[PDB]
Amino acid sequence: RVPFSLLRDPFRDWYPHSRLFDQFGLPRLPEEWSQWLGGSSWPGYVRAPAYSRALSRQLRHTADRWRVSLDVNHFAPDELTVKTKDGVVEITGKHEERQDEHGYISRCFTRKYTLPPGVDPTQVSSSLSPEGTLTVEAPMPKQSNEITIPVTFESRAQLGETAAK
Amino acid sequence: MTERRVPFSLLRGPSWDPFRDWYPHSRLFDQAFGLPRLPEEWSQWLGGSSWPGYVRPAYSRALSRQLSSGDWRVSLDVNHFAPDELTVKTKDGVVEITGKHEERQDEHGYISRCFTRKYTLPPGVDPTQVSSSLSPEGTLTVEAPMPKQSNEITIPVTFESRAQLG
Amino acid sequence: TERRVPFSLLRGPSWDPFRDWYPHSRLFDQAFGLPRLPEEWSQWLGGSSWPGYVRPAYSRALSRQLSSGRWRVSLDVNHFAPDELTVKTKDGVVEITGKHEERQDEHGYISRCFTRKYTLPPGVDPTQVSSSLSPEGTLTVEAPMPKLQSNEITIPVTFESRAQLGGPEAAKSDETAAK
Amino acid sequence: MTERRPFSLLRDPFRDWYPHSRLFDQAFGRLPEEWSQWLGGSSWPGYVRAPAYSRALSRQLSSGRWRVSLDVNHFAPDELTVKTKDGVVEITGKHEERQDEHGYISRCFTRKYTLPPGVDPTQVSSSLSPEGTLTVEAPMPKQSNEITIPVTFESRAQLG
Amino acid sequence: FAPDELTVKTKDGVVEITGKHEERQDEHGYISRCFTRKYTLPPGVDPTQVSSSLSPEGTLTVEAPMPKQSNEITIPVTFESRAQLGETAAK
Repeated sequence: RVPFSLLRDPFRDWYPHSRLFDQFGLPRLPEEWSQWLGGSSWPGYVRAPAYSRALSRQLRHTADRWRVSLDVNHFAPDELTVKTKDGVVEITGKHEERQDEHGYISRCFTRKYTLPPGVDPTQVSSSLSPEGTLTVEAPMPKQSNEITIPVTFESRAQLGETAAK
Repeated sequence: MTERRVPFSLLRGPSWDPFRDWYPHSRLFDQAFGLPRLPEEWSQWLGGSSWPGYVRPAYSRALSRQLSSGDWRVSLDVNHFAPDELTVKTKDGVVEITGKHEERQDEHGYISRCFTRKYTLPPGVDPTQVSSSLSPEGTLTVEAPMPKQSNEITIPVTFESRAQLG
Repeated sequence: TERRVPFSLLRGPSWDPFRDWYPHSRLFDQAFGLPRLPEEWSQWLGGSSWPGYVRPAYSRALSRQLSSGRWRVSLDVNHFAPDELTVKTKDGVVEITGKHEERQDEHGYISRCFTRKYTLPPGVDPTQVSSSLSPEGTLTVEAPMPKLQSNEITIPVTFESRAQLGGPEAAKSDETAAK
Repeated sequence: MTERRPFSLLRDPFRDWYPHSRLFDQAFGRLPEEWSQWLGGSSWPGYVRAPAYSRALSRQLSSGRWRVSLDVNHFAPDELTVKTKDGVVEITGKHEERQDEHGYISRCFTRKYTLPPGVDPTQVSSSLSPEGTLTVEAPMPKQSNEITIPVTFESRAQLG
Repeated sequence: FAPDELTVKTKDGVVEITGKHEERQDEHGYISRCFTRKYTLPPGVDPTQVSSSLSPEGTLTVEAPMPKQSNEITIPVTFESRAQLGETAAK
C-alpha cells in the first residue's frame, strides 16, 4: 500500500520527470545522486524554499480527507463528547431533561467509527451543521506492524503509507 | 564561497545494509512496495538486494522530528521506555497516554512496565483533535489544534448555534 | 534547429512509472527474466523497482495509436474496446471479428460483436494478413503485396511455375502482374 | 520467446561498441535530469531514433525465423490453401479427378501447426519447391494473458 | 449504434435482441457492427406480453406484463387471461 500516484506527480509536472528531486544540491552525479525515482529514489531530504510545499497544491496535487456524516437533529443532544482511542472515533452524546426530583427520558448514543489506519487524531475535527447534522472530518495523512500509527504534525510529507483502506 | 555542501548526509549510516531505519526487517518494506491483489508478489528484496533505499510512515520522523522540541503541545521522552504499543485517549478534557512493553523470555524474562501520563487540556479542545507521534529516535509529542469553546468540554453547538457557542 | 536534450515519454499516466495498459503485476511479471519454477516472480510494482522498461502493446501505446494509416487498412476500435480480436483469412476475404464483455455494471450483460470484411487484392497470400492493437484503440491490417498473382487465389504454384504465375502478359488471362 | 520466454537480443544492441551503455546515450541526446546508466539494472523507455541504431539491430538482413517443412509430392494437389486462424497455421490440400459423371479418388489433407505465440501472420510465407516440398516460413517477432498476440508491421523493435 | 434493423427473438425463455448496422456498398460494404443482447426472463412471462419499443432518441424498451422455475420446463401460458397463471414471484 502506497499512494504512488502522489509519490512518483511530485516529480513529474515540469520539463523532465526526475529534475524536481535533482533541484537541494547541484548536478555532480558520482557523489550518490538519484537517477530514475522508480528505479533510484534515495532518502527524501526535500528541504524561497518550497519543494515539500505547494506539492500538495493549495491544501501530488490532492487534499485527501476522511469524512463522515451523522444525522443528530431528531436526537437534539444537550452535550456531545467525541473521544478517539486506539484508532477508533467514539462519539458519545447525551440528552436528558433537567428535573431534580425525578428526571425521566435520559437518552444517549455512542457511535464508533473504524478509522482507516494512518489518520492522526489532530486532523480529526467535528462540526455540527445548522440542520443538526454532525460532520466529523479529517485530513488523511497523504496498517503497519507496530500497531501505533498516528503521527503527523500537520506534516504530510512521507507519512501516509496507507491507501483508501 | 560557502558552497561545497552537497547535502548527501542522509544515506543512512545505520550499518545493516544501506538502510535499517525502523526495525531492520523485510515485512517493513513489504508494506511499501505496490498494490495488494494476491497475484502481485511480495517485494522480495531485503536491503542490499533491492531497488534503491526509499524513505517513502515514521521514516521522515527519524531525521527531522527527533523530539520536535515543541498551535497546545506537550513532549514525552519515550526512547528509554521503548514501548511495543502506545495508546492515546482524550476523554472529558484529559489526554491519557498509555505505553506498554512486553514479553521476551531470558534472565530478565517476565518483566512488565506500563506508564500512564495524564495531561489536562485547555477548555477549548475537540477531543478528536488530539494526537500523538512516534519517532524511531523515540520522543512522543502530542499536539492539538483547538476548535475556536466547550466550557465543560462536552458542549459542541458551533458552526450554526455560534450564538450560544462563542 | 537546437534544443535537443528533452525529456518525458516517461508516462506520467498517474500510476507508478508507467500505467501503459493497466497497473497489474501479471502484466510485467511476464517480461522480467527467465522462466524457472522459482526463478523469482520479479516483485516490483514501480515506485519500488528496477527500470521502467517498455519491452507487447506498450510499444504501440505511444508511437502507433493509428499505425499512422503493401496493402493496408485502418479500423477504429476504441469505442468498441474489445477483449479479443480474431482476424481470419478465408477464400481471399479478411474477416475481423471482435468481442467485449467482462464486468457487471449498469449495462452488464450486453454481448456485442462486430464483423468487418475486407476483400483482398488478387495475389495476396492468405498467410500474409495481420492485425495490431494499440491502447489508444485503432486496429490496422496490412499484407505484403506479392510482386507489385492468382485469380481465385488458392493457387500456390509460384516457386517453380513462372509461366502461368509470374511476369506481365495480357493475353486471354494468361498471367497478371501489378493488379 | 519460444514457449515460456530474449535478453541476449536486448542487452548485443548496446554491447558491440567501445563502451557498453553508450549506445543508449548516442541514440538520444544535459545528461543528469533523467539518463540511462546500466541498461540491465537501469534502462528507461526505448525511444531510440541516418537512423542507424534501429537499423543496426537486424544487421541489414531485414533491410528496413520460424520454419516448417511438408512433403507433398506424393499427394500432388490441385490446390493447397493455408489459413492462419486463432494462432494456428492450418494447411488444407485437396486432390480430385475432374470427372462429371463419376469423380472418385478424391483425397484431402489438413495439417495443423502449433506456432510459437508472437509470430505475426504477415511474416508467414508459403513456398512450394519443384521437387514438391511445401515450406512455410516466418520471421520471428524478435503467450501473454490478452490472447491476441500477433502484431508486427515489419517493425521488430520491442515486440517478441 | 443506429441500427437499420433490430430483430428480437424469444427462445427457451431467453429474449435475444440482434441488431445489425451495415453500409450499402456492393464492391466493399465494410463498416458493419452487430450486437446480440440476451435477456434472462423471469420464468412465467409469456411472449405475447413482450412488446418492443424504439424511442426517437434511440432507446429500445422491451416491456411485458408479468403473469401475476416450474418442473415441466414449458412455463409461458397466458392468453391475456392472467387468472391463476403466475406460481412465480418477482424472482
